[PDB]
Order: sequence, then C-alpha cells, then structure tokens
Amino acid sequence: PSPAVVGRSLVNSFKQFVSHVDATYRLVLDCVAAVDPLMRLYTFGSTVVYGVHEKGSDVDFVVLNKTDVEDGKGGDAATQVAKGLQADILAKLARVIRQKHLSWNVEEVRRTRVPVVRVKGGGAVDFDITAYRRNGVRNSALLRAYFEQNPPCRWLSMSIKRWSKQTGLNASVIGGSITSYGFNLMVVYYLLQRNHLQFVPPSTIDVSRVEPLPPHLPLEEPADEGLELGTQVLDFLHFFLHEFDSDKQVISLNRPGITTKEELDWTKSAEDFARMNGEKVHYQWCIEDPYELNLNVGRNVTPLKRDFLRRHLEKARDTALLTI
Ligand SMILES: O=c1ccn([C@@H]2O[C@H](COP(=O)(O)OP(=O)(O)OP(=O)(O)O)[C@@H](O)[C@H]2O)c(=O)[nH]1
Ligand SMILES: O=c1ccn([C@@H]2O[C@H](COP(=O)(O)O)[C@@H](O)[C@H]2O)c(=O)[nH]1
Ligand SMILES: [Mg+2]
Ligand SMILES: [Mg+2]
Repeated sequence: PSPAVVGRSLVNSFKQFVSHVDATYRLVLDCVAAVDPLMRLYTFGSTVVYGVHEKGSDVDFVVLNKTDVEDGKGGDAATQVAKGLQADILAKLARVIRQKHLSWNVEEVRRTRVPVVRVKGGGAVDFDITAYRRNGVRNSALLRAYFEQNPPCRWLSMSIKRWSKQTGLNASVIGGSITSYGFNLMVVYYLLQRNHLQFVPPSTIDVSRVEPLPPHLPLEEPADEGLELGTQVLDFLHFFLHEFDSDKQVISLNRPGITTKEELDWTKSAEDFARMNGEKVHYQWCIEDPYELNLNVGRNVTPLKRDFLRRHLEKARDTALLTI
C-alpha cells in the first residue's frame, strides 16, 4: 500500500477504541492499607505511559515505602534478598486480596526475575502488583515524558503494540519474544533517531516527583485521516529492516545517537558467559534497559525469533500492520 492507504485502514481499525482507574487504585489501596497503612501504591505501565486506559490492557501497580519514594533515583537491587523481601510482602497482600475478594483469582507468580502477584477479577478487571521497585515507575514516567513531547505518537505506539500481540511477537503470546515495554523502547528509539522527540536523560526521572496516579492525557484522533500515522509506520518498519543494524547496534535510550554492542560487551563471547533466570541471554536483538544494570530487553530473541521479527516487519508493510 502507501502512507495514505495505511493511515486510513489504521484510523479505521481503531474507531471503536475512541468510544475510571481511580476506583481500582482505590480498591487496591484498601488491601495495602490492611497489610501496612504506611505503604504507598504507585501506578505504572501503559496507563501511565499513554495517559489512557485501553481494553485488553491490565493495570500495573507497585507498593513502595516512604523511603523508597524519597530515594527517588536509587536502583533496584537484583539480589536474592531483595527478591525475598518483595515476595514476603506480596504473599501477605495476596492473602489479603483473596480474603477481601473471593471471586478474584490471585496468583502469586514465581517464574520471574521480578516477583509479581497477578489478579483477575473476571470483570476484565486485571492488574499486576510488584513490591519495592522504582524502575517500573521510573521507565514509565520516562516513556510518559517522551509521549507528552509529541502526544500523537501514542498512536504509532498503540498500533505497534496491538500488531505485536496479533503477530505472535509480543512476550504475552506463546512463542513471543519482546514485551510490550520492549516495543515502546523501539518506538521511542526510532522517533529519537528521526527527530520527532528530544532526548531526555533517564537519570532526570526522579520517583520522588512522579505522581502515584498521574493525570489522564486526552488522546485525540489523527486529524489528517491518518497520513502522519501511516507514513510513520511505513518508516518505523523501514527503520528496523533497512537502517537499524541488529548485528552491531543496540536500541538504547541511555545516550542520544548510536550505541554499539562492542561498547557494552554484548557479544558472542558474552552470550557464553551470560545467563539470566538460570538460562541463556541472547544478544541478537539488543534493547538496553534505561535503568537495570546490563539488562538486554530482547534477551529472548533467539536467532530464530530474529527471523520471525524480520519476517513480520516485511508482511506488516503490505498488510498495514495486519489491518488490510
Ligand atoms: O521487561 C520489562 C517488562 C515490563 N516492565 C515494566 O512493566 C510495565 C508494563 O509492562 P507491559 O510489558 O505489560 O506493557 P504495557 O502495560 O505498556 O502494555 P500492555 O502489554 O499491558 O498492554 C512497563 O512499562 C515497565 O515499567 C519492565 O520494566 N521491564
Ligand atoms: O522489570 C520488570 C519486569 C516485570 N514487571 C512486572 O511484572 C509483570 C510481568 O513481567 P514480564 O513477565 O512481562 O517480564 C509486568 O506486567 C510488570 O507489572 C516489572 O515491574 N518490572
Ligand atoms: Mg501492563
Ligand atoms: Mg505485562
């Protein structure tokens, strides 16, 4: 197709999306007050990034203490004790949520690097609780900060996210490699390279100044019937197929300009020594975490999943990201 055609099939595909989180936030703070009344609740993830709440999206919360919040720029420990601490306080809160809401499924998730409690209410009321981590709110505010720069870019984002679940690329789907977060990191990196955004050093995001529940950010329709959205997609996909060099480069918001794998020691050699969650890390598709230490966000992109990613980045160019 063409920028225009793509733009219209996309605005068309979102048209019933354009047709209240405080209540959940409140519901949840109930259970935290019960565990410890001095304990803060922070919202993060797409709600906070986009300033809007989508259907098919959950809500991400983290429970923090006063001093975790005042240490607004501290890192998150990746020690075993940190993980012990976080699991101890999320077991109690889970116990409390179950004990206040019998219909709800409260699953204490332990597969992960980051201990999380997963809650389904049935009423498509969904959410994840984590404890004692700042990086979650820090990177969402960092991505929020950027999206406020150029608010219509949220459409490029939402368009990429939805397609990634649909393609089976998103970490939410079996066989998926990159989280929704990882994809936002690409959207932004791309827009940076192309000058639609101004660089914001990650270290200026100060948790002691973020809002626990930030204000809504009106999402408005593309007022050119999609031409800007359409030409950005066609270009985003061109950027990742023909401009970004996955063998020598790292998608990163840590520096403006290029970051190489060489300078990070994200190399073949590294892979042999590397391990994350009692398992291999891959350095095929490299996405540098703004805040975590030496964490590649596409560590699951096996040499084969890098095939599918290229495979899909090409089909998406002729299917308007699966809409026509
Ligand atoms: O590898 C990860 C994944 C997630 N996160 C933290 O979790 C937040 C939400 O993680 P999600 O990947 O669930 O993304 P999302 O909420 O933007 O979109 P949906 O797929 O839910 O519609 C992210 O924005 C980030 O703060 C990480 O820090 N690292
Ligand atoms: O670095 C991370 C990774 C995960 N999570 C939380 O745990 C859930 C599952 O993580 P993942 O399995 O998508 O990596 C996410 O929705 C999010 O709330 C984080 O806060 N930080
Ligand atoms: Mg989420
Ligand atoms: Mg998630």
